[PDB]
Amino acid sequence: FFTNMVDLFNTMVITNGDEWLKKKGNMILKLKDMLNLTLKTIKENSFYIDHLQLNQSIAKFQALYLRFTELSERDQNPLLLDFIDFSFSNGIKASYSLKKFIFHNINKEKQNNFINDATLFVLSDKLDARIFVLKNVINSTLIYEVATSGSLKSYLVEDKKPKWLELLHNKIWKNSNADHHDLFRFELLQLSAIFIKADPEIIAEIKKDIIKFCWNFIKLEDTLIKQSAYLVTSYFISKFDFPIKVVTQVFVALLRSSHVEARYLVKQSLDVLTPVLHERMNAADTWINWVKRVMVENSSSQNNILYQFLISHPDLFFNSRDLFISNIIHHMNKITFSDSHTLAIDLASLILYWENKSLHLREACTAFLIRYVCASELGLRAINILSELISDVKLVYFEKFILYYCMNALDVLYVFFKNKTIMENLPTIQNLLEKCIKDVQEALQKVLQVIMKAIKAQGVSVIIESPGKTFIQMLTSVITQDLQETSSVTAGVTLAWVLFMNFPDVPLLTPLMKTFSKLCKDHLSISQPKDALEEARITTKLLEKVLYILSLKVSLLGDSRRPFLSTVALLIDHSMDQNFLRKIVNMSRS
Amino acid sequence: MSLTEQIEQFASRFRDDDTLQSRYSTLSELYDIMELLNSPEDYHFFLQAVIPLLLNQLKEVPISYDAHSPEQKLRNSMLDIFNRCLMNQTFQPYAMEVLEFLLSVLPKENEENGILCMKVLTTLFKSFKSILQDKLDSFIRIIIQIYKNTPNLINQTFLRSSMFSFKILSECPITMVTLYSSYKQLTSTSLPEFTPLIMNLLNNRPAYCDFILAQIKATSFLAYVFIRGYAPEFLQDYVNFVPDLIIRLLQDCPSELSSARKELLHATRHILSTNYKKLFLPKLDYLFDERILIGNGFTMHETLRPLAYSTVADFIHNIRSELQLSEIEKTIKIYTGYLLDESLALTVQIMSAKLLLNLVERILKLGKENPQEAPRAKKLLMIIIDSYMNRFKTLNRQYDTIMKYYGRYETHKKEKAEKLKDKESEEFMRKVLVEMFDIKNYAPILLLPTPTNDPIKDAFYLYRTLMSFLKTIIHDLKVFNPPPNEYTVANPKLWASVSRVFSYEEVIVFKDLFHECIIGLKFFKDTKDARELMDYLAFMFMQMDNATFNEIIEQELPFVYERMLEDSGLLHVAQSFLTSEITSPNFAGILLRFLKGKLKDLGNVDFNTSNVLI
Repeated sequence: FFTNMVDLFNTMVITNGDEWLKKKGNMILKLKDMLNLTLKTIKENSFYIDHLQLNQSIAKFQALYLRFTELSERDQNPLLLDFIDFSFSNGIKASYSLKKFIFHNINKEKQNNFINDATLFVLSDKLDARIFVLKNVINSTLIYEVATSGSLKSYLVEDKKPKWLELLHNKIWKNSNADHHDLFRFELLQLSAIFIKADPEIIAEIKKDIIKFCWNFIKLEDTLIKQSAYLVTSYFISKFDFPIKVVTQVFVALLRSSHVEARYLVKQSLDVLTPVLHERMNAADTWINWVKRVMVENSSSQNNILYQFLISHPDLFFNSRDLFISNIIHHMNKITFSDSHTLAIDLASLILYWENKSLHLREACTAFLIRYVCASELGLRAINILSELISDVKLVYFEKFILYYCMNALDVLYVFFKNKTIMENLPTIQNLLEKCIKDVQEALQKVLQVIMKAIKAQGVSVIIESPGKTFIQMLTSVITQDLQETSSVTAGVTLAWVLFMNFPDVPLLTPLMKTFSKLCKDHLSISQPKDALEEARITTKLLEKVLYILSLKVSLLGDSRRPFLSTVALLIDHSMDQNFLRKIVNMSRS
Repeated sequence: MSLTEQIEQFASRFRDDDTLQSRYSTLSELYDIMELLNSPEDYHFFLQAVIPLLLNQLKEVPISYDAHSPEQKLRNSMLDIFNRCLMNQTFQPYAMEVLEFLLSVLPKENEENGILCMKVLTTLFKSFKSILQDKLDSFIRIIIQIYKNTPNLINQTFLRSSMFSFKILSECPITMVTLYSSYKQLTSTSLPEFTPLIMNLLNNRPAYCDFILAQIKATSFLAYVFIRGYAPEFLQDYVNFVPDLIIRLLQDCPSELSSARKELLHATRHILSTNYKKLFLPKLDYLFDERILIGNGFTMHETLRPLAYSTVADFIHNIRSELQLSEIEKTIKIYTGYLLDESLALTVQIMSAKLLLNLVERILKLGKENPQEAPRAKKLLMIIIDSYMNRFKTLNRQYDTIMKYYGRYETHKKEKAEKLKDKESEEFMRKVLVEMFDIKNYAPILLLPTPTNDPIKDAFYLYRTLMSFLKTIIHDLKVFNPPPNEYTVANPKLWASVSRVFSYEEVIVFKDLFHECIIGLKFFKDTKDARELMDYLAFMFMQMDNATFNEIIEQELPFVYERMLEDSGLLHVAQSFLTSEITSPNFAGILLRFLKGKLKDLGNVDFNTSNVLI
């Protein structure tokens, strides 16, 4: 009967428009008690408790009362009473009320009338949830006013009382006993978040008095709130004027981290202070020395180091004890022995920034960058800034350094490409390159392409000149002729193409006439279906595409140019090569 | 490196005391002993100098009892090298030189002591308990020495045991008794006597706090050992105290710090990691003592709420051995309420789902029972859906509540994806030729910063598994069907082979699901896998009773057809529901009616709406 009448009311409420009590609803009182009276007998009985038969009907009157709340105009009293009746049993937390609050929030002095009513209602402490949800409304009201304005301007442009400061100085003086769900801390964080909101306002010393109560909150320390009050302090400190002894101690408080790291605040507190103290350091360095002792007092904390990574951007702009920081950094490089690398990348860049505007440690820095690759990004590019820094362990301490060989293939390539900027070193490097002859060959093609940029001369044509070219090229032919070295042939072709890019001279062409022959064999092997999975075609596409590209490119389609077009007809038998022959005509048309 | 630096250091430190530089040079050498630039193997050389220099130190600053201003600063000079080393080589020889110094500082413990020594003691115990070379019995004797000095310093005078780390020889044939002295002390006696006063007064709240905080920090480390004597060690004839001691550990926890709970949690996880203690305790314990008052404290501990619940989730998941109906009723209400508490964590929610679905099997297993118990079990089965309906129907509509604002998230999810992002051939041719908590995010006070996710892929996993556990739920629903001969059913196999009854509420529950999920299906930006998920939702609703399947479809059809005007994947949903050769005679009847209106108004529809109708 508790349910069935309510829909019997609701179906009548459905039919009637204003209401069938015409937006007055004395039975709404007779029901709202009856539900608590249903909640009364609910405490006696246990048949089908927490029934949806209740719970849906429980939503229904909740929907109904919220509808009348929108329908009525008394925009103070049912707000608490519903929150009271919802604190009474089975807390709904109506998103519709959150929507109606969003409908209520987004000057209406009805909001200001609610605002002192809010100052009343949450101070009307009598449950905790009733007080808590009020604060949830209150902070959201506080936030949306200042957020959806220039700066809180419905209140900031003459809120027609210090109704806040009536409540605020009352609260700031109170601090009463500094709530199972950290509701005090929730009320504190609400008090904190409200005070964070009003910190851009017109209260200077009363806020500095309110921040003094926040120092009592900073005196309060349970771990979340402790950093939070530390976070609360910094936003005051960026805003308000700061004593230097308070400035160092807060930086000392910044030096005191914890377990569940409020680094987000700590970076933000750094984002407060690293302007302010450095501007004050610009306005004047004793704080950094006290910091350096504190930095010494890190006790293995790399949280200090990542904080110091931000702090080194003023500090390398300061540029006081750079190698001392770097000597710490190598001991920190020893400590991680990819987070430290970025810190090392920043610290290298910081050291690079001052010196552009020891090298052995920079050489040891490259040793860690290689060792970071060998125990497996930016670190290639960080070696390239290190390349521009070390050209502002020599080359030979990696005779043993698969993936390690390939990573060193990339590394020695950038090592060679940078240190090139030679004519004896490169065959001596080719002596090392002939030694380390263990795709990685595609990376070796990139190294050869780096060697090809070195093979560019600009005034060295028949000046002494090509043993390194010939020894590779026969080794390109010999590796090709064995078995399955198609990409290796192509690399040797790309070598020969680089050699043709280097030289106007047939001995390449005779394996190359053998190559497009063997590719034509490989074409008919690959066009044995008239359509494998993906790779060997597209390679031999690009393999023959390069193989086509050179054999025409100079001149003089050979004496077996008759064998040359015989592949081309079998190519026309295949179904591909749209642009490729289209270019290949165009030069032959030329 | 026991070199010209180290020679110049000890020479300038000629006198062992001097002024501030004497403190400063004391710290910096230990700091390089920790963290110099390089290390050319001076550690065995320096420790050969150090264990004497520590004997020179332990002579100079001997004992406990507040040797404060330079001498604990000398103990701070002592602490700074007390561990600043690494047990790499020649460890055992100087260790015997340290074992002399270790027994030397073994007593002195109370009234501003325990700082320099424990830092040395861990550096010794790590090098000791890596091995089991039996010099650690002298440490255990040194331990039991201070473990008399401690109840003297505590229980009369009204710290940092690491007893499992002390007993990290990983065998323990040396008995529990030394810890079992403290174990039976802290457990079988209420280690504070204010605690029987306060626990009776409940049903550190007074100012006598740091003592209870001491007695908590004691019993926490006392618990910390007890799993290393429970997990690799089986005790005998000590079984009545341990649930009560668990109830005692349940009774007390202070909440200033946080790893207090966190260790005690992972302890209780290890305490849950036992097997017979898992087999005994919840059958014996009213685990409702582990209420929301099990996990209480800061909103820091809201981050601790998962593993708190997840272990409690792991608890009943293990303890799923015939939990009684009213007990299962609390199990449903709490955990599905915890599952309803969807603002915590999806993984927590998805886990709590799989708890309940496994619990549904237990509800199925124990619910297969008395015909006296069957309608309450059917009411439990009604409660099961009443969980299940409201489970998704909140959360999916909560998800649907998110879906509007998720366009702004899509405005971000694309935006971060927006922020994320043949010269041999060519050049040779060349020179040779916010009305929600989005505004609450917009506030400068924030705990964690704003994360990022593929929310649909978040939602699809949310939608899959929740529909997945929904799919078996209705599959099990053909068991508590009423005797259909009340309706005089000529096919008693066919009735109760599928759904046979529901409440008018439960129908209204069921009809909401399609009213949810179809409107729920809107989040698919510009798939067919979701259509296969939609098929699963149809395959779910395929397992239903026909009159309901008729009646809900009636409510579905305009809500279908109006929403069908949005996009065409609903036709695949229609293609699903017809093509099953059971739902075909039903779904003909509605659409035959439901088209039969609109044919007259085929005159002027959109070409979409034509093709939609067509």
